[PDB]
Amino acid sequence: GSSGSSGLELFPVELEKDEDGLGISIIGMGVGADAGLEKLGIFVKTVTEGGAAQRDGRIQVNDQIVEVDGISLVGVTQNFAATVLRNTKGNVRFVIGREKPSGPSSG
Repeated sequence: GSSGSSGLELFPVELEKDEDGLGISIIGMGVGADAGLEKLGIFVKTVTEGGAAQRDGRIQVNDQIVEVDGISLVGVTQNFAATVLRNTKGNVRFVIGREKPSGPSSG
């Protein structure tokens, strides 16, 4: 049983580009950095007040775009992610990763 524990809520989120594309910000972070085995994590720095991602409500700030329109934004430098978000078109499928629960909770 080698090391490994990946339990994140990966769900596809459709977004329709607007006069100003999506209208969301991303941040370049280093997830699980193991010297050189680090996996850059593209997170949502913020969401434009009244943007495509905002209006939607689905995508939130601090979110993690694991994938986009199928493109993987894992272990990739912001640049890459930036490029993707720049490649995106009208409709874009953002697969955010939310922390799943673990145990029975009341209300």
